[PDB]
Amino acid sequence: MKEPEIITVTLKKQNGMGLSIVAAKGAGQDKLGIYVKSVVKGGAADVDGRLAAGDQLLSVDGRSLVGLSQERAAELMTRTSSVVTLEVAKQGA
Amino acid sequence: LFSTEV
Repeated sequence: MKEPEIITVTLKKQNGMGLSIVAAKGAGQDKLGIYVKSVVKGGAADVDGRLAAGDQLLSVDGRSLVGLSQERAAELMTRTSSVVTLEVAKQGA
Repeated sequence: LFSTEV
């Protein structure tokens, strides 16, 4: 632990995102983080090249999705407008 | 702890 690198990318949905995410919990955590598991080819994030597998999500489309289920998290993420603001963190063990 | 696709 030494303060990760969180950043939000502003991209437009051409025809979907095409990626994978997994919910993980721990101690002293009353919420759930939408981590990244993989990225589908030809996706808005894959083609542009911003996020990668093994990352952590915080905010999507300017929405504080801190403490939601994967279903509500992923669903809301894909359920965004033309503009998308995904805030991913830089880390790894 | 599942893996969905958005």
